[PDB]
Amino acid sequence: ELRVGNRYRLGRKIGSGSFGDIYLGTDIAAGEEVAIKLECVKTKHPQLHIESKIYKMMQGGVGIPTIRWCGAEGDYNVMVMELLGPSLEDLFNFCSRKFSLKTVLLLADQMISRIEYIHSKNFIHRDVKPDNFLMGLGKKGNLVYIIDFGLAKKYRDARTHQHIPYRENKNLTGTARYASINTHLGIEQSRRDDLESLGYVLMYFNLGSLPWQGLQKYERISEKKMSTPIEVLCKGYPSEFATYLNFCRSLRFDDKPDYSYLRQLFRNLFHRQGFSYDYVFDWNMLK
Ligand SMILES: Nc1nc(N)c2nc(-c3cccc(Cl)c3)c(N)nc2n1
Ligand SMILES: [Zn+2]
Repeated sequence: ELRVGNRYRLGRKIGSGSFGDIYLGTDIAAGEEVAIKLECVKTKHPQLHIESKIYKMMQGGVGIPTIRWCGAEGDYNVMVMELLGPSLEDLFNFCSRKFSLKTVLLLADQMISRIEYIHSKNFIHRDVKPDNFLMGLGKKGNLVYIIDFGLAKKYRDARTHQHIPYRENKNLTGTARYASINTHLGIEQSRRDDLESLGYVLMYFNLGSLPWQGLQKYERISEKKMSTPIEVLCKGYPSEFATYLNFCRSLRFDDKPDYSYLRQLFRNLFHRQGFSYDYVFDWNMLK
């Protein structure tokens, strides 16, 4: 019965982050559950405080989790955040690893907006993937949150807006399955690459699986990914998915994406399909 100082008592492991795991906590003062991350103070390169600072900078944005506390306690740096609902990977598995197009579109609208918002705060996420999007609880059950800023990087100076310099020979950060082509080529990640990754996430949700799943391991995914044309990958699915991916791959390193354009592609498709904008996801139809 490990206790994070007075305030919180730790519970089971619930998650796996880019640096360190996530535990269920109880706030003793509140009669309330929370999510807790721990870092040994002796860690060679501490990042827990650094990551909390990002969350705090972002606070108030739609779909950004709130940090309850960040501090040192005994031999650990601790981050406590508000508890959220399941990740989209978790939900994918409950929905037979296939989402309806309606669900995909409702998600793609929110997810594009979260990536826009982070970019508005001068950061890129760099690990866009299903596991890093979580649904809210209660009244926020309809809301998609983005999480985990452990691989996040500032892409421009906050005052001047000077963009980070172009570089090559970078080792890959984030999941290779959803990595952009340029990431596989060693190019420094920029705003383009968050969006491209999301496009593979979206097709992943459409397909159940990507062609580069389940095949030096890197060189293999990179090959298959570069060897599959977007036309091929998206075949049988509305052209918008391929238009999305093409647009992202066209963007130059420091280019600002047109987020509206990409949201509009999907809004218009949504309209042509006659779906209700009621935020009824596939998992809400489960019973
Ligand atoms: N159900 C739930 N709630 C959360 N709030 C949560 N949070 C994270 C996360 C990621 C990075 C940093 C921190 Cl503190 C938490 C995670 N991996 N899983 C989570 N699962
Ligand atoms: Zn701190």
